[PDB]
Amino acid sequence: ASRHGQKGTIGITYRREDMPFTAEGIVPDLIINPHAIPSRMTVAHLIEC
Amino acid sequence: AKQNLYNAQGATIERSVTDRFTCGKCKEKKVSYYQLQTRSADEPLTTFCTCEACGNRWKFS
Amino acid sequence: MIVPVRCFSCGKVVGDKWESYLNLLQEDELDEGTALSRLGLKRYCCRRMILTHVDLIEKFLRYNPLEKRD
Repeated sequence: ASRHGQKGTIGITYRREDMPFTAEGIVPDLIINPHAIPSRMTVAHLIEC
Repeated sequence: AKQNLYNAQGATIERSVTDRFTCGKCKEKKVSYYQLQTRSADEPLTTFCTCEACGNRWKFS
Repeated sequence: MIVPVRCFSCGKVVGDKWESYLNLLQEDELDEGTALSRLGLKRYCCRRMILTHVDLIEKFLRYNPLEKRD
């Protein structure tokens, strides 16, 4: 869970090769869905990020 | 007599006027609205739209 | 809890640099960003590893596994 009422479960795990990467070779430790932002209006999550 | 005739009337529930939603019965966009936080806070607000031309009612959530 | 040996994201190694990083902070009186960049930490994930570390090993060490009270 994050500090703004956004909690979930792990649904699958991927290895560093199947992870999308940036031009600098950085890889996300985790990936969440954007369908969770609008109805919850947790703009503080985005600002904290 | 005029004051009594005025005082014998009932409460007129005049609702907010808007022109965005389309009614399903007469399709006249003069449909009033009312929106509130009533559903569980796990979900966004709930709106109820009532057509002032025909009497249709519906909900969006 | 002693410093993680490796970076959780880019696989790099930051474990050995903690001792030298602590030196720059009070012997040279530098700021945190320049000290972090002085040790080749360029991706912000390595900066995340070093910058936000709570060193709890210096508290258990003044203590024994025998007789804590409540």
